[PDB]
Amino acid sequence: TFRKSFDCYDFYDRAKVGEKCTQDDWDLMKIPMKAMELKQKYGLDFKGEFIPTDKDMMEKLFKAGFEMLLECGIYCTDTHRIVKYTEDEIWDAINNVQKEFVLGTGRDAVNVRKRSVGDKAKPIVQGGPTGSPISEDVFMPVHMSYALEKEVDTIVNGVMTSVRGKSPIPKSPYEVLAAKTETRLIKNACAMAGRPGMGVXGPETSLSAQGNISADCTGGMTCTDSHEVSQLNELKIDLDAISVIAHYKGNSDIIMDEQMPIFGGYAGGIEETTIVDVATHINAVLMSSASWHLDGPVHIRWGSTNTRETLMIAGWACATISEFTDILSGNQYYPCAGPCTEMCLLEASAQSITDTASGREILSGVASAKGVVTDKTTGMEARMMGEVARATAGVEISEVNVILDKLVSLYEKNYASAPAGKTFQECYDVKTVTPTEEYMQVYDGARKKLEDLGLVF
Amino acid sequence: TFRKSFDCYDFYDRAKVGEKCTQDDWDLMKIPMKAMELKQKYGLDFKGEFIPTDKDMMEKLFKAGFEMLLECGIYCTDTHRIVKYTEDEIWDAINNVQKEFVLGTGRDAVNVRKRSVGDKAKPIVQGGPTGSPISEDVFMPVHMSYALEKEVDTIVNGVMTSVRGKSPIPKSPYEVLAAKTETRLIKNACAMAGRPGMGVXGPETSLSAQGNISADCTGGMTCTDSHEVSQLNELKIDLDAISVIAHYKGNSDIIMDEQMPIFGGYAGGIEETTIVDVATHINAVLMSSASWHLDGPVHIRWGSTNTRETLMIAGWACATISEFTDILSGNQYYPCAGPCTEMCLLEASAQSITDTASGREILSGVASAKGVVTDKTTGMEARMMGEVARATAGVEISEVNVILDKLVSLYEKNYASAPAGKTFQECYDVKTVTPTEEYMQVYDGARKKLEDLGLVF
Amino acid sequence: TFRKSFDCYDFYDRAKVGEKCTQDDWDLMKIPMKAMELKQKYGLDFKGEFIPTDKDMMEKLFKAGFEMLLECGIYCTDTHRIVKYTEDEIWDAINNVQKEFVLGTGRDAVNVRKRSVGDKAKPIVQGGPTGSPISEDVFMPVHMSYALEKEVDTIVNGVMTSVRGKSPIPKSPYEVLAAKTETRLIKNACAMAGRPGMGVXGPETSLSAQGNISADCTGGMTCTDSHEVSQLNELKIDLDAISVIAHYKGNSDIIMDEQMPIFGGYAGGIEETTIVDVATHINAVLMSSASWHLDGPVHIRWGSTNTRETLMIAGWACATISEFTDILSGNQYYPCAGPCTEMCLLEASAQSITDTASGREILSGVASAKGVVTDKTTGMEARMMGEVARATAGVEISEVNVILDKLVSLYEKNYASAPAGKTFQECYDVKTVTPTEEYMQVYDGARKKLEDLGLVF
Amino acid sequence: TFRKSFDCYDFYDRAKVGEKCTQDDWDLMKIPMKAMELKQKYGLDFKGEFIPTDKDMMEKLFKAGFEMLLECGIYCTDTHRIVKYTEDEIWDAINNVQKEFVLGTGRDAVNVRKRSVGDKAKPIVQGGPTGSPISEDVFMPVHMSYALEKEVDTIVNGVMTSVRGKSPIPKSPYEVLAAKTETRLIKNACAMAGRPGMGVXGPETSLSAQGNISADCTGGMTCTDSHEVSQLNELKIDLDAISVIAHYKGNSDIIMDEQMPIFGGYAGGIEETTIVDVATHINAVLMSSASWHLDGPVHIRWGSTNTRETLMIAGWACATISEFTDILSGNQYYPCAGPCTEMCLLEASAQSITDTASGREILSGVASAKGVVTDKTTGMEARMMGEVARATAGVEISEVNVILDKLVSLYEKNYASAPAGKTFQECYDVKTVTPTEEYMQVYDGARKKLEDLGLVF
Repeated sequence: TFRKSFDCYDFYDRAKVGEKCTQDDWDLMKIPMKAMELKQKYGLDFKGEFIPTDKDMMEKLFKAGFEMLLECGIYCTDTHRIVKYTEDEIWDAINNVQKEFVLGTGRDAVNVRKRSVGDKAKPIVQGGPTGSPISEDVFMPVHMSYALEKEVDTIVNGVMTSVRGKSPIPKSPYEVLAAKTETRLIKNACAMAGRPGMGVXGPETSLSAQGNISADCTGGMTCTDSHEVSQLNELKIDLDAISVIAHYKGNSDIIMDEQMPIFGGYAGGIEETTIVDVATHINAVLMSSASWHLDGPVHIRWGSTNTRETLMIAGWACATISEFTDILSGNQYYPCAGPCTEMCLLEASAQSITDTASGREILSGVASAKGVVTDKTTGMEARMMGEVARATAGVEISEVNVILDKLVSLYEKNYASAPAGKTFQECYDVKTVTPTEEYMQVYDGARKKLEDLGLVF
Repeated sequence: TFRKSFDCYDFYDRAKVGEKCTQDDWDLMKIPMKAMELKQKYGLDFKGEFIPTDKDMMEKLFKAGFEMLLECGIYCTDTHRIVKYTEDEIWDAINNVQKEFVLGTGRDAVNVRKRSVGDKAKPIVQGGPTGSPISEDVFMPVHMSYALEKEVDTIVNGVMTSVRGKSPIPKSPYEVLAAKTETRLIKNACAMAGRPGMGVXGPETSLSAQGNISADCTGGMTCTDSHEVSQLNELKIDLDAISVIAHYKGNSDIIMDEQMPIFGGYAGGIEETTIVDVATHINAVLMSSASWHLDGPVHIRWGSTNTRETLMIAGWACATISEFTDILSGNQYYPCAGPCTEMCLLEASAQSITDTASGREILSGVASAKGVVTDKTTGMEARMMGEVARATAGVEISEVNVILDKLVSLYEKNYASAPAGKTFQECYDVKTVTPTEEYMQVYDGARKKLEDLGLVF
Repeated sequence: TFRKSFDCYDFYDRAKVGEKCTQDDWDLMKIPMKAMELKQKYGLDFKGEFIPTDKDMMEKLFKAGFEMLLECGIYCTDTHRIVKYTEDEIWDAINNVQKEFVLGTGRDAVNVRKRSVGDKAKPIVQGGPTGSPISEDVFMPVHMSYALEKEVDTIVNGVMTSVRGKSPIPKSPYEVLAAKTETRLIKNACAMAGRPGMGVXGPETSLSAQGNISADCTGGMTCTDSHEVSQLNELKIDLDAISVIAHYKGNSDIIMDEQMPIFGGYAGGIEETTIVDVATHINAVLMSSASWHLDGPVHIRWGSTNTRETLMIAGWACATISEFTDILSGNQYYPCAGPCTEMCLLEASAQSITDTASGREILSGVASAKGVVTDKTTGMEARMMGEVARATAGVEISEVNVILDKLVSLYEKNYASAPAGKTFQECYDVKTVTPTEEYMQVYDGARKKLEDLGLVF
Repeated sequence: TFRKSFDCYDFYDRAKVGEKCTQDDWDLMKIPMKAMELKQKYGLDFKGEFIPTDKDMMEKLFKAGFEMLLECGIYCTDTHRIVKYTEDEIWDAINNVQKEFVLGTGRDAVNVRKRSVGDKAKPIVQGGPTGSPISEDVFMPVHMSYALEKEVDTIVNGVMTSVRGKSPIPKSPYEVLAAKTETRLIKNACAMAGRPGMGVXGPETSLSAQGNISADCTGGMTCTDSHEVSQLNELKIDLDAISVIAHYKGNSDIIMDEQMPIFGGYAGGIEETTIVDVATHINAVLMSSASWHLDGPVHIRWGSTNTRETLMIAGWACATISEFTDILSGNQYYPCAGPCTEMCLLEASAQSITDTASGREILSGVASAKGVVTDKTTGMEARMMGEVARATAGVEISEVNVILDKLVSLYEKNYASAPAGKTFQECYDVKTVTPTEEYMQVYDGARKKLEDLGLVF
């Protein structure tokens, strides 16, 4: 049996005396070799499906992911050493995951419970800038655009480009100020939308351990909000994250561990990246004591989470995790196109269909324009994400796979020419925080195309 | 109909003017006569089963238990009088029991909901010294050994052998100090294990009404913890308990009423003691306004809760209570053997199998070495209790009865020679609060034997 | 030096092994002998003064009181043993008393700070039934009559004659219910008077340790209220009080220790009883860890606190305690006459003059009709107590002594024929909680007599 | 006038673009040159006095300290640049300092208000290990030894040598665990001593910014506790401190800025080091937004705060700060000798006399054995610190200077041979947390010598 249930403290201990290894040995050899080995040994073949319907193949994928984590371990970037788990330690973690939890408070609180593949229940809609840069002068209005949408259940924080007119440079007092201020302003925005108790997910503006740790404060982040800790790529972590985890645990905070496996990255192709994805979903409840895990497979070239390959990775990973474990999870949205464009809405829709049908409990979006363009995220994208989730819930998986193939085909040949879209200030009337007629028309056009494909709103 | 829903105040009123009766008339005549009468009148025969599969027999057991309570009433030790209920008052209590509740707070909170016989859902694991005496200098470390186990959901408090180097003598200021300190230290231990919000069950160190009433305090016991009130043997109570109940109710505290029927005691044998057990489960929601009831059938000679007879009593009582009522319940663990011994683990395992399959919502253990030897309780026993519960959940009852017969046979001939075991300090590295390799090996050996019997972990 | 600062735990320890002694040996020998000895050794002679102006005599009184406590110790009624203090332990207590504190919360909170003899500052007016029996159906209205008076700062709780129509018998669940309910109802009354945050003093209805300990609860007593612990007569205590003290300390509650020395009692006459009074003021901060001490010298025959002798005892004790220590204190009011009578108002006035001029920080009244007649206490008596305190503040002590001699002479010959007065229901319009014109006229008459004596309102 | 009131954010801004300078240029040239220049320009000469009685000389010292800060600025170790203030910015800070504040909560809270030189009021006694290393297994008992002393008002935290048996290595998860655990355990200790609401000062175990920032937590440090930020030597700071300050401000925490100028250090001698001391008291309310400032002049060779030179530095700095500003301050205790030795008590006594008479509002001690020997700190040293403060309060300054000269002469020739003393476990009965008779005898001996010098307890 195991000595003790594994935690961040054991990780630190092992990271100091583990097997020495260069990062190149890890990225260019250990990880790709094992993923390649497991794919062939288990004969993994997704056969073009977005959501699996072959339980035998799913079970092999689960075993592959488990074995990947067990045999490789986790690389610590600060110590350049590898942390290894034992089989019994991994099972202790999987066998004792958080079953459910509540986000938010008061009338605005919501229950997060497990969803199965093709579940009739709708997933939780976590809407917001999704970590995208937002100008200080419109920080509240932008977030209000999500709180004002009944489709949205919780908020995923945007990043403050400045606080008191200064950049929140990591390890500067401005980073601490931004960490506390970010959620204080967002909850104020939610209150103005008549939903003071909405839960949030962050902290996003802070990047250092000290910055993230300062986020819990009166009026700001509290235990009923999702606290983010980020895993690196692939099966890798830094010590800052380990200390942040200790802090979240010590405050009884709901913990959201996230990992964004890269298709075409160190692991390799579709099946290989999915093996890694399953492994990181498991690592979330082991290393990070996560309450839930946020996925986000991204295309090495396009940098989007809704390409045919990344949707397949997410669909298989979640369906498998949902089938063999009780791990609560979600997926994050990175469309190529910007706001107020049909492509952006269709891209997010394809992912919402995939995430909903595959069994995700939480949908966290939408970081339009790949989340790197200031102010290019609005509540309209989250509204579509939510409506599509409602439409997808309960639909037969065979039908979903057909719809996805047709939908993805509508935009997968335009990644290089994805429309830049508009900023919040351009497609919304900032003063009243309402979308322009132009955006409403674009929304209708996209919705119509989805209906023609078979979706019933 | 009834005049008003029955409560502790009505009990006091009736206890002052009820039928006068000596305790011997109650213990040596009224109770044994009625149990004997009801067993024969309803033709109760468990036929060697640990968990019943005959609903007709179960219904007769329920009727017998109901009639036992209705015809006998409850003996008040302080007034030497009998309190009688009416049929309508008993039904009002049974028809309005607490459906579910939450224990603990923050990320560490857990939901307690009803479980049926053979339920696929796992019961709540309440781990701790289980009222056993613990040395002051290791009070926190010992409890930490349970909080560090992911298998454990809530903590059941141990007893402080001293506070500030003095015995917590009943009705002395030290008892009050211990009552408040006990949970304050335990929650501090839980915080050190990264689970600040774990719920607890107590107060254990205090024995008087004034001591128990002082336990609710800042940093200590709160409404999200289970508050203990103890019934006496059999169908008996003291006025101190009645005042404690009034206090718990007045603070909106979750109330845990407990009763430990004695096999071979005043009621008689197996079926007779089970009739009493059903009667006390019902009395819990009537006299104590209980949120849930904790059982604990004990062998008059061995003083253990896992003998063949006591397991049968618990299994039948719970299966029956689960079938005909919505009363939430749990069972407490008293193995003969001490920590770091295979017998202790096997004894607790047999009870975990019985409790899980019979429908218990909460498992409260483990008071190793019969809970009377200082420091002889560790988190390892709770880990086994939890793993076995997971393995038992969902298993066919016919298979469970077969496994139990084989398992109990492995130790039921060694009660008189049960190994004393070791103290926490002997089988754990106190500084890091981790089990020794010796204990881990013992654990593996016991687990292996359970697997050979058919359990799948 | 001392081993450790003395507390209730040390008291318990010593009470179990102290010198064995019968209560008669204590009451009829040890106490009277020492008081007699110290009076003569220090040549104490108050020469008819109510408030001392001779600092030399005051210093001797302080030394006498200190020596009384040091040489006699405290008799424990439950163990029939004597607890002895060392000189260094007593000084450690006196040298570290609470300097000030806040009662109540929000806008209604008040600061309690030290007052000197003849201080210009007005003492805190704690008004209420002062432990007198109040009918359940008018419990809130009666207390509202005090909260509605701007003269009143905090409330001193009355006793519920019944709760849910039943007597709060000690050690019954009704006592617990009354302990919590008492303050919950009183604070509700204060809220109806537009002062939700008024602090209170109790618990009064409960008599047992378990009853008093149950009083701290949501909506009821909290740390910003004065928590009562009662010393016995004379230099005596029971173990119940010791456990209650441990509870108050463990909850960070403001503690009010009280003692009511009896003139003509076991100690003897005026100077003798004052020596005991000084000794019990000191014992309050030693044995009870008191935040403040409530006095209440009472006449062995008349049972009142405003006789010439009892006023002199209180005046000298407080002036002396104020001069040589920083101990915060108050005095309680027990007039012979009942409500709506001129005598009652004049009796309370004489005590308010004495308490204010002698340096009391808190005035706790008024228990009209000696506090033993149901519903015979109203806010009008507290209004007079407050107005008189304002008028007395800052007045030259020589003038105060003259006024007191004249005032006490107006009623000291009518103790045996003191008017019974009226109940709240008779001298107030219960529906609007306002005094009758009859009472207002009586009040005016009494006020006029006080003005003729020299008081300026 | 100034652009805006100066804060940590402005500091960061200026530290990035300030004048480049090596640390040697700062320590070996800029600082010593300016201190030397100002000493001569203002003709500072303390003439052997511990506490000044020459207001003209004090005013020149204040001007010197102000000019030192204005002309030199503050060196930032991370950017190797100098931050400069304007005269108007410094005055804005001095003219708007915190007037008073409350530490702790409930009955145990205490008010911190300004004290003048020779003030009759006693300073606040902050007792504890004073940052000294304490073994994990006695962490609570050791702190309880201070809470049990009525002389102690608040607690100054010790350092955990281990948490869960592991060293709290900076930037490891163990540091975060220790930061939260430290105060949680200490407040638990205070609760066991019957003072749950005692305020504390920390966090001490954590050294990194992330570690210190994690200290605010439920059950741990809160806004009513003093939050420590440390200045470097001399007129120097690191960016970690700047971020910690932003965090404390963002949580509305009471901030305690500390600086320990070194006699014989970079500034030079007595007057030179005092000029720096005044400058850092001022910098506290400017750079750190301090609520109060903790001083601690230390001897470059002896490493103690109670040498003749360091006592003079503290006395003059505080008397001057008290005379010309409303800045609240305290001093920290580092005796050469260890616990249970007469020298340790006499050393701490000399500092308590100096601090009390010079006007300090808070006394923070005692870090016996120079605070570097595990477990060598006990509540007995804090008791002496408190008793001596009481004895010193109100004494004529001329008399104090005479007493100090005689007292310091009793040990200043034995620094090299200062007795090592004993650990808590050796001079206390750990189980009951009470001093041994041996320690009590040592205490009496030291007290007797102080009385012979003129102190009246």
